[PDB]
Amino acid sequence: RVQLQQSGPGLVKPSQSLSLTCTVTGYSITSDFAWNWIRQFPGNKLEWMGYINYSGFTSHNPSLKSRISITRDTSKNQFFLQLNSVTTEDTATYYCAGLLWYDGGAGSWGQGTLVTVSAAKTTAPSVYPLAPVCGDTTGSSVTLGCLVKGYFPEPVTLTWNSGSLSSGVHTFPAVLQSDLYTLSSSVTVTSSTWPSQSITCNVAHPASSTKVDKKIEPRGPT
Amino acid sequence: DVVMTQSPKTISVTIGQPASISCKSSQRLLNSNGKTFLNWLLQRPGQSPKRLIYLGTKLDSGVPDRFTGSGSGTDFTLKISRVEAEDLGVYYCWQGTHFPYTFGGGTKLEIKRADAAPTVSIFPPSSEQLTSGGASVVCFLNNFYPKDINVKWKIDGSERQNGVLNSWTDQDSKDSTYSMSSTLTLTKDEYERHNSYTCEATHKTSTSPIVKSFNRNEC
Repeated sequence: RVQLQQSGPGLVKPSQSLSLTCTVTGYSITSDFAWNWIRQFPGNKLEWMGYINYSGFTSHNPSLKSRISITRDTSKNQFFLQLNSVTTEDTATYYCAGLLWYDGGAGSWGQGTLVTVSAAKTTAPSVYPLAPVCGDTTGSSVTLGCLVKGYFPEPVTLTWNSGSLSSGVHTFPAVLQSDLYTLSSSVTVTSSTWPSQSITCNVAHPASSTKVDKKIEPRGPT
Repeated sequence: DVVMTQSPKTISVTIGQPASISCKSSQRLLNSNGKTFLNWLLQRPGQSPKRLIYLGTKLDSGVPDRFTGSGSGTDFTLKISRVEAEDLGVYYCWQGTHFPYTFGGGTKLEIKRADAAPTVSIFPPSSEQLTSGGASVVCFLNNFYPKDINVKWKIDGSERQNGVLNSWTDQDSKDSTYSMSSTLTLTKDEYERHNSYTCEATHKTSTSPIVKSFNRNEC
């Protein structure tokens, strides 16, 4: 039905501004809805930031006092968030959400966009293959992996065989150390299918425009 | 501002059993037109919050009717008639009656299931990383229940704790298990200094740690 999608720079320097766009499809932004911005802190606490409704009237949380501007472009069916004077306390996942003005119904939220407030530099990751040791390949199933190391900021996307391999996958939350993240992912398959059917880790880091497609090679002759 | 208090903080429930959670607001949420702007939302792991209940008692658009909202004034309750594994996640209440609009702190629904030992897997550093001069040893502890687990690393039989970084998944709806990754990071020169590397997992399904090891420069 109505669908919302957030876009905007995912890394902002301290004391500058975050600027986000929500693009609405399947409904006109000049009808029926309040178009909200909501953010979720790393703790998982949610905070209501503000709205602009279908006639252009706005409201925002006094918690943000003076820093927030919410606007729209009806010709593009988009509404926007600007938040100035940011600090690391504004690092959060930012969501756009439409709720019907009349009754608060039909809540529809975008996928959410992470925004990191930091002076640290953008760094592309190294993607390392995790190939199983010989002794652990004689079972009925085998586990392979991928180590994504030393990137900034979040996030990266990781798929297996371009997303055609999705059962038996575990992708772990990234860990931050010294302004770089490391993430890993495991995939488990029937051992007799490997290495006859190859397995490739597909990693993308949109912040550095970098992609790595790493085929996992067995230890031993290849 | 209105404070929304949810209880309990966490709930663990067997599939097919019912679930009830509550939200208490510091102010009445009825408005001057008879409407109560009280919503319930579910956030599944890795997803954005999604609608369940609105107007205090009404099923939101498209939601399974296993969810029931009741209450009025300041005391509200969300009920799930029979819990399914895909119902796991964090449940939030939200009020839109008093400015500024506020959310409850959330209630995490966990699925109770049969105990399960981890599948443990250990991985040496890759050739490519070693040319970098850094060396990460990775151990996965996959699909175990319950969630509490301990990982111990040894190097040439001796426990090692510096350089270890751990990461846990949320509960998995497909099988109600947990998984964990542990990574031991060394300089290439220290890694190239020793021979055996060992990942030890301690979980309630066993009295004996699950142990996985390898020798450097052996397949």
